[PDB]
Amino acid sequence: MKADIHPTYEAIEATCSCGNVIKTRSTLCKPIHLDVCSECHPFYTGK
Amino acid sequence: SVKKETRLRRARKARLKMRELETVRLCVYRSSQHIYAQVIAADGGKVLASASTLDKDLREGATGNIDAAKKVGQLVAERAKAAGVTQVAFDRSGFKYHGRVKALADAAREGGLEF
Amino acid sequence: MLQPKRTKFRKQMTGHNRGLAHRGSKVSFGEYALKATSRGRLTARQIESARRALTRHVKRGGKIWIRVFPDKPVTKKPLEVRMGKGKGGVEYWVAQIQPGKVLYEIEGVSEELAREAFALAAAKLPLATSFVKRTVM
Amino acid sequence: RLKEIYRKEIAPKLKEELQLANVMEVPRVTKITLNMGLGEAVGDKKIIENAVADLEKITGQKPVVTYARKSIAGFKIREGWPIGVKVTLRSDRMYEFLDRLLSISLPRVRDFRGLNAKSFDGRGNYSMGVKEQIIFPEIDYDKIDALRGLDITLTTTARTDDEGRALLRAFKFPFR
Amino acid sequence: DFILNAQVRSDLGKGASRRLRRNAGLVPAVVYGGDKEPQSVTLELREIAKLLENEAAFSHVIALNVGGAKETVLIKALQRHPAKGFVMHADFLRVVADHKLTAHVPLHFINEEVAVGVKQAGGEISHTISEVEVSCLPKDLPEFIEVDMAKVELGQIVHLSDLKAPKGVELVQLAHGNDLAVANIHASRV
Amino acid sequence: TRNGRDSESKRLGVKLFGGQAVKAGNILVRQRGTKFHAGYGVGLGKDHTLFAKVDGVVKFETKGAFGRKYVSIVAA
RNA sequence: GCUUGACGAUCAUAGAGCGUUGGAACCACCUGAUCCCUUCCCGAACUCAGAAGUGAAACGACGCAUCGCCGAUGGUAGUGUGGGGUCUCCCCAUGUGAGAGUAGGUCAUCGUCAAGC
RNA sequence: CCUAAAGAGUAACGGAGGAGUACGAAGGUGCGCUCAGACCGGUCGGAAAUCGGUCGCAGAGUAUAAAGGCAAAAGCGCGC
Ligand SMILES: [Mg+2]
Ligand SMILES: [Mg+2]
Ligand SMILES: [Mg+2]
Ligand SMILES: [Mg+2]
Ligand SMILES: [Mg+2]
Ligand SMILES: [Mg+2]
Ligand SMILES: [Mg+2]
Ligand SMILES: [Mg+2]
Ligand SMILES: [Mg+2]
Ligand SMILES: [Mg+2]
Ligand SMILES: [Mg+2]
Ligand SMILES: [Mg+2]
Ligand SMILES: [Mg+2]
Ligand SMILES: [Mg+2]
Ligand SMILES: [Mg+2]
Ligand SMILES: [Mg+2]
Ligand SMILES: [Mg+2]
Ligand SMILES: [Mg+2]
Ligand SMILES: [Zn+2]
Repeated sequence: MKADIHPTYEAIEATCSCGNVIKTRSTLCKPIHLDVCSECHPFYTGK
Repeated sequence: SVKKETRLRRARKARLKMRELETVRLCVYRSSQHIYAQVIAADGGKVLASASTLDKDLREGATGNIDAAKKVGQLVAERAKAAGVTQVAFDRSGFKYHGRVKALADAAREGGLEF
Repeated sequence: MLQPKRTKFRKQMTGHNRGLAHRGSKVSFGEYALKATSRGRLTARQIESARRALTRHVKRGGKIWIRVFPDKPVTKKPLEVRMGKGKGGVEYWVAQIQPGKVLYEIEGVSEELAREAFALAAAKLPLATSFVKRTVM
Repeated sequence: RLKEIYRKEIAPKLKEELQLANVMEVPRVTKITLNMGLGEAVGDKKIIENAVADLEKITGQKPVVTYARKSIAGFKIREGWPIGVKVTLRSDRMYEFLDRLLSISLPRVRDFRGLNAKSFDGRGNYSMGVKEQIIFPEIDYDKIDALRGLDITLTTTARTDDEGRALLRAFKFPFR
Repeated sequence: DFILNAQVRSDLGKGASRRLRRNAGLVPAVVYGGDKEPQSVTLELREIAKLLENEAAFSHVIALNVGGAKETVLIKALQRHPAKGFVMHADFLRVVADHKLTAHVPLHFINEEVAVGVKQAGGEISHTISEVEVSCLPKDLPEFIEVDMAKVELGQIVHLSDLKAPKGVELVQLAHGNDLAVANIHASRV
Repeated sequence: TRNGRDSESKRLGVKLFGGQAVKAGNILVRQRGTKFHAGYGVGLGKDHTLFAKVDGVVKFETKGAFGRKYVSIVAA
């Protein structure tokens, strides 16, 4: 895993506008706000 | 598969060069669990001496690391002179001369037989 | 007439015509055939002349094959030209014929109609021919 | 992220669902190559330095630019000029990227109720063509440039398309 | 019927064979097969050429009488003069009751006149092949294979799979995944 | 005519045949490419010339994979 | 002698294809990337530290001629020497003798060393 | 290259093509790797760009004509 050429890879903060919060690594360093997530979409459920 | 047959194709040039030169070869086989060393006479046919981790004096549990290879390298040097052979050529058998193979060669140099 | 669409080389050496035709001596497609019994060479104008004289006599059904192809170019030196100064230009195309080669084949007609029609064709060819029938071996 | 779930329920349930006698022949996702063919920048070639950075942000792993294998001058190219950029992901980096593209942003583009299941090859490798790259986080709409159709490809230890689909039937994939 | 007389031949080579054909009216021949050492024989030219006029001369078993010894034999191959057309050589395959022999068998086209493609459509009949290669035990080797063209229309192709062979007879070429065409009906030339 | 050209011949081929006695430095084959390959006791020049490095006799053997033709020197 | 590894002999009668089977050891897949070493990115490959799991894949062993590959006997073609003809081509005496095809074979045979009985 | 007659050589105002250069790396060495093409799936290209998989065995390549060669590749890349 070659170093000193790749950026920081932190875990950030993923928060949805529907109230869903998931922890997953990314390259943002700041909390984000999701207008839509997996648990607030019809197509997965099938409406 | 592909891993082994790429290694055998990688080792061809050195082996044919040593048969052109008509010399004594030290061939090394490395596996994930053990390591092997042989002294093939001059033309691939006869084996003069050999040593490995499978002999009933090194089956202790750690046979796939560096210091395991250093023990067998010192051992093959002892058996080589018992057969009255020196001035050999090192065959890495397609493996990289970096790790367990490299430590094997150094013990042979320390053991007395000169490349 | 008949000639290759294109060739690797424009000219050829004269060569020699020896041996018998062990290959091409069977009736492979039709029921009756015209077979050469002497050696010579057909000039692709005798092949076309003998084909038209052969298909005209049938005029009602029947399938006809040609087993000879003229693929050998021959040169000719023009009149009032000395010897040398390079090889001549190609004038016509010819096919080498050895004894025992099948020239034409036909099926779908009676034995007598084929025998009459191959007689007309053989009168346009500069070599001896014969009439044969298809056999298993 | 997603490794913790694979060998807990996906691995044993597919062991029995496909009637696989041994353990290891269960289908498994091997690698993800993202890549994108920059058909443009042939006479311009001044977007490669930003495209590599654009693909940098959504991965966290440095990409490699590709070159022209042959000439075919009809497209005004020959060998030597860069045409494309690729990224390879394995082990934890590929899974932790997958969930972000599985459903953190994938439903968040415009449309579609899912992904078609007929775009498989004869062995079970799945590739998705995407018409846009603003889908992903880590890039804001203002600073982006002329948009590019970034691609996605999945490579699995599947012997056939249905086994690949069955493994992709799990992981909550938008299929139909 | 199918009986030949032959004598043992002990002089071999190009010169000896040419003197047989030129000065004695004989034909060199060979019998091999079964489980025996091959044997070289010689036989009359006017005797072999008389039997060859029979239609079932190659799909029939023949009683070969060499000296006084009688053995059962099938005609395998036949060398002919390329120009004059007479037989120069022939080789003979020994026949064993339980062993598959591979032979050429002629075809027979029946009721060609009542063909649907002929009377109504006015099309010609063309025989692409006139013999087929079979393989079977000697006890069920047919003298011919019969193919009918009653239910054949214009433009229709007859293949090897279409025709049916007697019981215990196999078509060789069909086994190798190659059903070459046998006959067809096509439009008139003019 | 526009054809009357040709180059001078090069006198290639086998110089010493199988069984002949050889000395070190003797030229055995003159070649374009390697129709024959250098066996034991035989060297190769930059124009693929085969020459004898030791004394003995020529052997000529077709062995190995690739069906190559080898020229070697053996002790009489 | 039976099984597995390493190195050779010989280069398809030894290859390919299809099927059955091998984990006690050996080998292979396998776990992780801290430490040597690495990716024109990726522990994919190379490398290191291993002992949870499997023989799935790979490899080996064993069966089958469908393909591939070998391949007679006899005849034919050509041909050195001497002599003839109807001499662009052939024939005779003597010596030599293919290629193709046919009957039919082939799922190899060995050597050195080290580990399990 | 053929003529040129299976060692070498061999003529014609015989049949066909090239040369009068290039390269400080296109040389040396160590290490590492295999092409063309086909098919399937995949965003603007769609027959052909980059990509993933299977087959493929040299039908690619070789600075430049043709012939003879090329797996220890003589083909391709990198450090010194
Ligand atoms: Mg190399
Ligand atoms: Mg002349
Ligand atoms: Mg011929
Ligand atoms: Mg003679
Ligand atoms: Mg000239
Ligand atoms: Mg000359
Ligand atoms: Mg010359
Ligand atoms: Mg040198
Ligand atoms: Mg013979
Ligand atoms: Mg032969
Ligand atoms: Mg053959
Ligand atoms: Mg010569
Ligand atoms: Mg000569
Ligand atoms: Mg002169
Ligand atoms: Mg000039
Ligand atoms: Mg070069
Ligand atoms: Mg060439
Ligand atoms: Mg190699
Ligand atoms: Zn939500």
